[PDB]
Amino acid sequence: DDHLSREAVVDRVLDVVKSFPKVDPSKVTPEVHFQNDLGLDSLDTVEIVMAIEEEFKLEIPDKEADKIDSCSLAIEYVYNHPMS
Amino acid sequence: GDFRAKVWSMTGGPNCRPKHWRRNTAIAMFGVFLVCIPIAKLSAKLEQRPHMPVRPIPSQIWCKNFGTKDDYEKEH
Amino acid sequence: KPLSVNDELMADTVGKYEALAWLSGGLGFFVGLGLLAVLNDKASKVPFTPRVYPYDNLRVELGGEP
Amino acid sequence: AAYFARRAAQKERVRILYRRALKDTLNWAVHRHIFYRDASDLREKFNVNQDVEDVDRIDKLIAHGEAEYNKWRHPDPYIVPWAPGGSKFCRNPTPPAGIEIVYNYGLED
Amino acid sequence: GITYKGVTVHTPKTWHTVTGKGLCAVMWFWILYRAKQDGPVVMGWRHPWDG
Amino acid sequence: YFNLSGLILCPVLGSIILLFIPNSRIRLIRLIGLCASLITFLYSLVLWIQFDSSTAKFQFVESLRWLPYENINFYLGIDGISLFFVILTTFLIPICILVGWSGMRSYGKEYIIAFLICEFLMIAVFCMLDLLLFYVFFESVLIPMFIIIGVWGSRQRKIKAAYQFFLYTLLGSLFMLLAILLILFQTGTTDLQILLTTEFSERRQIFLWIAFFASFAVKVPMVPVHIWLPEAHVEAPTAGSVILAGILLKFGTYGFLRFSIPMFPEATLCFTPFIYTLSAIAIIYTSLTTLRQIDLKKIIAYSSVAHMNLVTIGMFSLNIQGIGGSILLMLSHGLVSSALFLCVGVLYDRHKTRLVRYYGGLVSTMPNFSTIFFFFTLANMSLPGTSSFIGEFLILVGAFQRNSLVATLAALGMILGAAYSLWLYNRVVSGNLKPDFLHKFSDLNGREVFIFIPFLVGLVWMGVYPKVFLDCMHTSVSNLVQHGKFH
Amino acid sequence: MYLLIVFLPLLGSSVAGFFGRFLGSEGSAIMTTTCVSFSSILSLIAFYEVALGASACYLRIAPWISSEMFDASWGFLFDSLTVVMLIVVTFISSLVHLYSISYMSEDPHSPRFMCYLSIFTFFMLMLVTGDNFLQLFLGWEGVGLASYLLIHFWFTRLQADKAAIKAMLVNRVGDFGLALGILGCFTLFQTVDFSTIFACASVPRNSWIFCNMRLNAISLICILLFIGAVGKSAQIGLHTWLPDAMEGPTPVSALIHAATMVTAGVFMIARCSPLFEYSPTALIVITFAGAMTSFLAATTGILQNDLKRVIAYSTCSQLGYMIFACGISNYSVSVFHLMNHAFFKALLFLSAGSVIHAMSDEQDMRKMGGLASSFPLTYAMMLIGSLSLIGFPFLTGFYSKDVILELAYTKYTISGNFAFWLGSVSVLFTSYYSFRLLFLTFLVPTNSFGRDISRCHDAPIPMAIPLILLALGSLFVGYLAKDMMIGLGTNFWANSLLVLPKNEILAESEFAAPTIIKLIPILFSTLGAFVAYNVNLVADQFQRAFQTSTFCNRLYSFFNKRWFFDQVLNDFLVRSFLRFGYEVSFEALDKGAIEILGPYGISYTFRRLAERISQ
Amino acid sequence: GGGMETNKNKFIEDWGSARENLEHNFRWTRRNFALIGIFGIALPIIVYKGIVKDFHMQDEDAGRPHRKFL
Ligand SMILES: CCCCCCCCCCCCCCCCCC(=O)O[C@@H](COC(=O)CCCCCCCCCCCCCCC)COP(=O)(O)OCC[N+](C)(C)C
Ligand SMILES: CCCCCCCCCCCC(=O)SCCNC(=O)CCNC(=O)[C@H](O)C(C)(C)COP(=O)(O)O
Repeated sequence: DDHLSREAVVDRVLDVVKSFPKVDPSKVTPEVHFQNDLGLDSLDTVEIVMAIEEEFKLEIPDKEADKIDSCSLAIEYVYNHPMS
Repeated sequence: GDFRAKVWSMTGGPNCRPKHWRRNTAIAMFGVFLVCIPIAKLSAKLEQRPHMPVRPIPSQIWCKNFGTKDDYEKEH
Repeated sequence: KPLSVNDELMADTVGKYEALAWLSGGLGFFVGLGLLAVLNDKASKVPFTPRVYPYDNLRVELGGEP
Repeated sequence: AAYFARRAAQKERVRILYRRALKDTLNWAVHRHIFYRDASDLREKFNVNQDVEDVDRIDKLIAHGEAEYNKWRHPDPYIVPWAPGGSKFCRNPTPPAGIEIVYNYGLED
Repeated sequence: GITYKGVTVHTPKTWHTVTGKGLCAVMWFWILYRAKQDGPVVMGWRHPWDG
Repeated sequence: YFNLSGLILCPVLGSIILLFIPNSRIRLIRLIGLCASLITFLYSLVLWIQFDSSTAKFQFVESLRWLPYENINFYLGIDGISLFFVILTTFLIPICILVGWSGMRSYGKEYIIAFLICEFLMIAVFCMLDLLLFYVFFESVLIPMFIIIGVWGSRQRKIKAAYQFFLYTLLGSLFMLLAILLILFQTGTTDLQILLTTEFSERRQIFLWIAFFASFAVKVPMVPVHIWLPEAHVEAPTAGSVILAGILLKFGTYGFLRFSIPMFPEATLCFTPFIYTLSAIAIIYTSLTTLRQIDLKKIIAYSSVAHMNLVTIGMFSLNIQGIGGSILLMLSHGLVSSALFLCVGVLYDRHKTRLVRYYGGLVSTMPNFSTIFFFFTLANMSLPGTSSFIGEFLILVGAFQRNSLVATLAALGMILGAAYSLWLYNRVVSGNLKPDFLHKFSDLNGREVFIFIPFLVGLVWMGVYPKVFLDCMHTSVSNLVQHGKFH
Repeated sequence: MYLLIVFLPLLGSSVAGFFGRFLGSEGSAIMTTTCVSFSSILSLIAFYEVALGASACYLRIAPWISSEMFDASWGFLFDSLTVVMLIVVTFISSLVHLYSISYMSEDPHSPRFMCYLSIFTFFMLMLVTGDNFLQLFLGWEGVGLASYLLIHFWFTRLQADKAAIKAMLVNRVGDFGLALGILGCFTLFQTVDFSTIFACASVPRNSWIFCNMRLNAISLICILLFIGAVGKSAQIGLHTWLPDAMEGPTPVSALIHAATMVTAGVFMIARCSPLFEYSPTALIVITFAGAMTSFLAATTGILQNDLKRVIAYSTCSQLGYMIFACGISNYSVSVFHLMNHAFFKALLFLSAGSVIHAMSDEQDMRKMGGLASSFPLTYAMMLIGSLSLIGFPFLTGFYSKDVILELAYTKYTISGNFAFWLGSVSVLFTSYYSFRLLFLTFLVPTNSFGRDISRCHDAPIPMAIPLILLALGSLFVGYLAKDMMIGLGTNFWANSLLVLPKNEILAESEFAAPTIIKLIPILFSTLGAFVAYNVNLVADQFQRAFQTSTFCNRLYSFFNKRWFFDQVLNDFLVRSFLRFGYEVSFEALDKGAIEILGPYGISYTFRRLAERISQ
Repeated sequence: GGGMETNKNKFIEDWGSARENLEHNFRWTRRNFALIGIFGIALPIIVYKGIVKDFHMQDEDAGRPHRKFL
């Protein structure tokens, strides 16, 4: 009944992004850019955002779902949301 | 919230829990019991049973209108 | 943003007429099944004669003339 | 401006279409064991069309993709219960702030 | 409570499992016991005493 | 010995005493007005007690000469039909006085004086047994109501609404007065008991009946003339609407019961399909137009037209279920509708608005009001255990016996009546709050809680045991059912 | 002792709603639960005394409406039929009250919920124990008011308010039909009392003039009453309110819509049987409507994914079964199936609510799976309920549904064949979606989220005692009451139900038909279970057909969207009436047309006329 | 903000005023003429014929001649 701390969110989000086949889990900092630090396809960013969505059981409205292009933004969005 | 604690409602409001709900609960039973006595006494008086029961039923302890309307030809 | 004059009353994959056609087909299924039941004529295939009661089909006990 | 906006806007419409198609595909295939191949094929639909570079032919492809998705979409999608349009939405909402209640409103003199 | 990968599943208390198993066993035994008594009747193999 | 003289003189003394009191003494004016209204109400209640319910003759008759040859004179008397109307019109006045209790410092003595003159004029209307003087007090109500609408109106529209109401009432009144004059010249007198024993030639029944219908149908708005009621009703103070809907809408039906259904038994039968046609479409049209209204007081005002047109179906059925059950509906309507306008008046006094859009979520800030508002919502939608259902159902069984089709059409009235009645409650009470529009709230005070109490008690008492009211009328309504009949 | 049965829920509601601020969330629960439980035990003595002792009691308090002959007094009639409804309604109400103590443990406004439940129980008791047609109507409309109040118990939601208002509109059309029927009853017999009407229900053989038509007096009254029964029981004509009414709390679904207030129509038909028996034309309509409702609900409920909505269509199908069982003029079997269903459907709703509450209010079957090990008790309970519902042999649902089907077979008439066919196919469909609900929620590989599984807790004691009692009921009560209700020549009903000697086919239902007919429901249930298993547990998931076939997608939409009733009916009736309210009645009839010929539209020419007087 | 009076909105207030000032909004088009001549001139006639014929058929069933409802 208590919202999890930020570092607890960091653990789960970094685990989600680490558990991806195309990425290289050698260096995955919380401050990374999907299309600039990991070098991925444009589409697989959508898959990672989705997998984050069901992993925390929250529905991101489609408008700013694609705005999440960095691990930093994803953590902030899944933290400032109260119902998560 | 902060303002719903300043609103008086008969039901009690959200998450109502008075300090003495145990004592109030006991009183409410006794009040319901006291008002149920005249209803039971009234019911045992105005009730009619045209048919005698097959076996001795508990309602024969208080009710007395058993087999009374058998002469329906003189009803009003 | 002035409000609309009818601002007091406010299945997306179908239209009203297309869905009405679908409903009409669904109810025509029932109508056709009823017509088939009529065509079967189960009344003439009853395996027993109508039940006959004593004392002239219980005329007195059913409110008939004594 | 077209090289930065008229082309990049489609690069966002395609992301939106991919998201909606993936959610719909998960909705249709109830079991997780079956969703994997369906999603793989769904991305293979997009991954084969990456060879295009001229706007003269991509735009109608996006229009056709939206038309296709709009008719194979699930009639009853899945919504999180507390999300808008869900079942638990607005069940016991937090009361709005700034609302105050006054006492002794109507009192003579 | 057993954790496989982060997620944990709280083991149900003994009272719930015992009650569920008992009710299911009672249902099965009752079904078989009824099938023993009037099972032939519904199959049409034998009337109760009609014939 | 309580007679009709004292009941009528009490408002006279109340209005005279305040007439010569300095306006600086605001407290004394309110106390004396309220005391006079309460004394009149108790006088009416006592008059109920000593009311014989076995004779069709008019009771507590009083006479006062008007013309030198006693041709026309002040004949005051009550029967089983107009007794409850007198009780209601004396009971509603103290509530109206209590409505403007807080803001009375601005109205002054001319407010209570106007309401007491109103009570004086309405008591005599239900008690007059003379056709001409019934017209004199019938149209004497305009001046106090004209003053109430104009002087203490809400916006500048009060000039238009007062003009429209006054013009409609005048055009009905004089066309009725010509018929009254023709009756006086032919018969010789205007006494009701004499006019009920005089045979009218069949040709004169239609003309006189039409002329009487012209004035009465305006005050019981049928179809062509319910356009003055909404405007004049919305442009009225909170207590002003209670008088207009509580009593002023009961003149037309009472006029039909007293001077039309008996003086022309043959004409009434011929025009029965005409009344059924007008009332059936009025129930359908008005209960449907109510759905697309946005003003709080313009929705309930449209809930009265459907209810009052359901009454005229009952009266013209000419049986005990119909005529007898139509009286209970007006007593129920006089309490349910006037209580709803109190609920709207509660909302308007705090938040100076009436649009339903601004209101919502009051269930979380005004719970006592929501409980009281919901109860009168149930009564307005004809729920059993309420006084409206008894009248509504008795009218239906009284019209089905005469015409099954008109009882079917009138039965859709409760279908539509239950539609907007609950849909309004959902908008106003249930839902989420809107702090952008309005944010300060206050539930019912001591006055509002106490004011609604007699309405709550008097609505279920008539709804679960209407035998108290019914048994006082059957001797009087049965003699009304047959007048020309002798078999 | 019999007035206490009716008025204990009223007193409990009047205490918990007027003085709930002093009792809190616990005292308000205790008052209502204790009052309803005492009413339940009093109903148990009432069953031991009236139904088993064969001595009915008639109790009149005071006259309510006294016109010249429109007498509808405050009378209570306890006969064999009434007592069965008492021991069903009050027992289910007490169990739901006990269930809601733990269900509404975190909701803020628990006392008002219990007050609403108690007032609903009081209205249902007034309905069942009604001596007149008006007290019956009083309960018949109070039950609708209580359901409306309970459906939007969460007033903040918008869907709840829409569902509640739709339910009120449908019940209002039903009430209009019932009111017309009651008006017809008084016009013939000049009474509304049940005893006089049922005594004089055979003599009248005249014809009326109804709405420019010459019809039969009894047939018209029976049809009008059946209109009201359709309105309340969610039959073919008016049923869309029931699936939408699931927006309320789960205990509201379990009591308000499963056991009671949907069986109100069946109870009214069964009670008015001494009147419906003399209008053979109405029985055909009843049979057709029941068969259509059963088949339509069975077809609609096979593709729903919401856990609560699937069960609502099961309730609709069972009510259709009861309706055309009444249509074969066999009311004993109808009441037997009513009492049977009020056990294994209340159990189903309670177990589904126990699953939903523990799953963080997750209602979609696509997002639950593998809950059998986690929820042992509730899985077993839903297994028992589903097996009873499908009609597993030698179980509560087997002693009534099979009898109804074989009775429909032996009704050798045009109407009977249609009902038999639809009720036979509905068995297969019912088995299919019941087993799909069981499979998806409990036995398929897990499809839920990590958070829902982590926060799991089985039903505590207050939510388990009513479950266990309902399980024992759904196990044994059907067998126990099989002999007394649907036996041969049984006198349990006494004069409660009348079946004319001509239309009595109960004896031939047992030994006049091939044994294959008595085994059709079991074979169809097995086929449906096999189909559900082969489409859910193990399958290649050929859903690609739903993504490549245009007809398949539209066919899937047809069953999912309630046969396109809500969409079509809205656009063609509700929207049309909303336009009929403004665009004509308000826009043209009374807007300016009266004004232009009135006092100021053109009558203001006096300004252009008085000013000319200077000439 | 120490006032209970509503913060009225220009859009809502203007919309309500327009919806209440509809008296002066006729153009006397064919739609209004047809609408008032059908749903205000024909439906009352149909209903009146319905009640009159219902009375006539009630009269003929009892054998009594028709009543002159004029
Ligand atoms: C008239 C014949 C039929 C009678 C049917 C009665 C059915 C109940 C009718 C009234 C129900 C109340 C609905 C209107 C009020 C809506 C809810 C409300 O606000 O009421 C208050 C007051 O509580 C009540 O609802 C009291 C009314 C119901 C209890 C009294 C009923 C007594 C028994 C019914 C009548 C007895 C005879 C019935 C048979 C003729 C409860 O507030 P809370 O639950 O605490 O939550 C609100 C949030 N906040 C606190 C912040 C404001
Ligand atoms: C319910 C129905 C389910 C869905 C059914 C299928 C719906 C869609 C069917 C049609 C799909 C298509 O082929 S059309 C969608 C894609 N069409 C193309 O032509 C891709 C060309 N590439 C690009 O646009 C960019 O490179 C970009 C992709 C942004 C990568 O960003 P980067 O520049 O960084 O690499």
